[PDB]
Amino acid sequence: PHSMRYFETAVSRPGLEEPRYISVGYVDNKEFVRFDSDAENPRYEPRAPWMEQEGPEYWERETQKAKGQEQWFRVSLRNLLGYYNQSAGGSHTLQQMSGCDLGSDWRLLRGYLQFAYEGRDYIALNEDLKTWTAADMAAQITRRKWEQSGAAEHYKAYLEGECVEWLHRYLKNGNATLLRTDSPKAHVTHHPRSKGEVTLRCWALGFYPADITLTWQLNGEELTQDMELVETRPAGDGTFQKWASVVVPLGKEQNYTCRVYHEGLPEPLTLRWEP
Amino acid sequence: DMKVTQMPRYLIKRMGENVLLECGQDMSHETMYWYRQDPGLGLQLIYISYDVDSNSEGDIPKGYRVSRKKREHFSLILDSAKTNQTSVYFCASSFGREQYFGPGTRLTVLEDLKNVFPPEVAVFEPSEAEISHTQKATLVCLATGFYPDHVELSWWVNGKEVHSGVCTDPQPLKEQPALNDSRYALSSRLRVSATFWQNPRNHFRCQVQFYGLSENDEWTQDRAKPVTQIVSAEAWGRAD
Amino acid sequence: QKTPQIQVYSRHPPENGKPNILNCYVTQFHPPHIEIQMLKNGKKIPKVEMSDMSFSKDWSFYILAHTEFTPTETDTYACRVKHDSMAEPKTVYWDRDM
Amino acid sequence: SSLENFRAYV
Amino acid sequence: KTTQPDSMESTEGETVHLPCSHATISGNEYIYWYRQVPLQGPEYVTHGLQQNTTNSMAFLAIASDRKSSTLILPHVSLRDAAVYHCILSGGSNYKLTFGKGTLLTVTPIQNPDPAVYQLRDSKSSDKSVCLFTDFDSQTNVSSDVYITDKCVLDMRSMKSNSAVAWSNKSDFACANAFNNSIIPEDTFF
Repeated sequence: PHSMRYFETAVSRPGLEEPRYISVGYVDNKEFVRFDSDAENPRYEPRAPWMEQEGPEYWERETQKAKGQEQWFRVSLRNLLGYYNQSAGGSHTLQQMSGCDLGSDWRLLRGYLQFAYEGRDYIALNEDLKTWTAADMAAQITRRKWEQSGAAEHYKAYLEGECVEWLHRYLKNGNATLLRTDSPKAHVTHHPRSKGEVTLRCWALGFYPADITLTWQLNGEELTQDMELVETRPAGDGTFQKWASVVVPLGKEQNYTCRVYHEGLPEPLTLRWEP
Repeated sequence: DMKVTQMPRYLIKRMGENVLLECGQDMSHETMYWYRQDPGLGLQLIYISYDVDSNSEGDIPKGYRVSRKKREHFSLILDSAKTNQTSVYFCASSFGREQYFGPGTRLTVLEDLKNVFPPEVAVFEPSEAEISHTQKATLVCLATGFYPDHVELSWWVNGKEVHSGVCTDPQPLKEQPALNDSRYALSSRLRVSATFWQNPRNHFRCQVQFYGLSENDEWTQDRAKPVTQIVSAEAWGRAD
Repeated sequence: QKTPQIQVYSRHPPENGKPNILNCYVTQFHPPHIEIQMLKNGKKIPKVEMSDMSFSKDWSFYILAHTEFTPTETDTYACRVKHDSMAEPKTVYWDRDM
Repeated sequence: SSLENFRAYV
Repeated sequence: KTTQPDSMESTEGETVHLPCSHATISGNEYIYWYRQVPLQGPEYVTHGLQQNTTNSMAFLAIASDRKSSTLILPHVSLRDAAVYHCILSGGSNYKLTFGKGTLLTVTPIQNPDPAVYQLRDSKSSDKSVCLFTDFDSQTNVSSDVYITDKCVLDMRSMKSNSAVAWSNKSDFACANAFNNSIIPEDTFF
């Protein structure tokens, strides 16, 4: 339920010599901070409204840690070239996800730490925060290194300690934004294709967050083994939108129902085709 | 397996000159260090290279600059040498665990090379008494008058280097504490079963290598230029 | 490498004659570096903003490309993505019904 | 506050 | 940072304890122990975060809830004499600052047996040299005289202590150093 994440990305680029580091931090699936090297004056910016209050002694704090990460990836990126015998001066990507999950009780539930290289998985910190999982043979090099160097301890001390301690604080303020939501505004549309056949598309606009569900049905019976559904798309206004469709014989429109399920809704939205 | 080495182990140079100390690992550790420690204090960090052209200051950056063009190497530069920059320098490397230090380079920055001297050396035969009192015989070497303390004293029996039953002074003592540039002295003992020294076939040689000046070192003085050399002193066994 | 799943659409229902926003939502693509273009009748639309780079739990990247437009029963808009994983630009034409 | 990776690189 | 006692006495066999008070610890920071024998450069001994690590050589014991720690050195030998440093190294930082640690001296054993012998150089000349030997555990050594600190040598066969002295003056012999002071007074001319 209550989780904090940090997605990091370092991307090598042709001739540029220096990679582009981008650190994005999430709180309950909601971005609240972001760092980017390319920026005019590279540093952490508050991506959320409730972060504006944080003192400068915190922004000069993070950016200094970000600058530190940036170099770590820079070095780690050169090491990989060796492992895979990739040549220098080229585009390669190294990503990292890390954060902590909390249960109903605001004690730590699970810790997260995993690296990826070139899209693929590389090495990950297991659920016990003691051992490592190595994807390909190269990662077994990194693991052996991190084993004999006692790397796990450092990450566990964070996930459990500092990580959690700060998520609480981010929830002492976030619990005034990540609670309010916008509701869907569904409406079926009628489109004709092929002789004696029409597609009925059930739209749903203006909802937040993106998590939602659309259902078609025949005479009341659940239908999904035949429907066409498109992934949730961002409206671009802070809200999202989605729709599903069905192909049905002409003159049989009113037979179908379209129920819409969303968080910020008191009760499912049953819809039908109008004149 | 885990060795770190530094060339010019000993080095003397005149004030104002360009000093260049080197250090290699041949294990391609990402990060390397330059430390110095004077007989007085302890280790202070000069520079730390995280990787090639990534170098950061440290504690005593003033007076030094560094160059990391390969992981394996890491050179320390003194543009204008200074008298007080006459410390001992340690190079190091790490991959994430602990740091792996080198052997140390002894750099003496002299204001005037006329203070430099090779060591006069002599061996002393065992006391007739000790051989009948404790049944053993102790030889004593004495490296006298030399500067600076760039000396390594060794024992050689019949041609073989011997660390068995050998003891050498840790700190060379000053023959005149008052003077600021006090000239040095050193000693070492070699204890051997009395029966052994009673044979005039054995060869006892006390060797002490000096690390002084070299080629490019210009020298005007009338006394032979005090360059790196191996002053020695010998002594044959006595059955008398 | 993963081929970019493209989806062209509008923010508000297409009212041909009334202002709106055309969106180009690219997802499930890798590597990050991607070239996206907005088109009208076969020409590059200028002034086209883009969402800041960000990826999901499966390492795949996603980004939104939007620009102001006004739909007509003649103006056929489209989105064109050039990515490392494709032989050449992927053109996806607009469809008001979808 | 974000994570500050372990000194040991990849 | 850390803090350690300047000195620390010990003897050939005794198991040594080396304190290291270190409150105000980030918990994100480890604790390392380096040993630096005179002449040589610092070399690694052991480290730990919590619990109680250990090596083939020494035992590291971190106090409960940090704030302090202790290094244990089992049946120590002479070669285990040096200056042991206790540094705090952040898990995300390669920098570690050395203090001056703890100078550990390790006294051997074997019964003393003062003697003091006089020797001449093989090139039989005028220069003479006095040799003070076997003054186990007795610091002193209090003009133009030259006296070196006690040098402990471990004869591989059968212990053994010694020190050298001279004064250039080819005339005299043990004239100053050793003068109605310590020792049985009965030397050997």
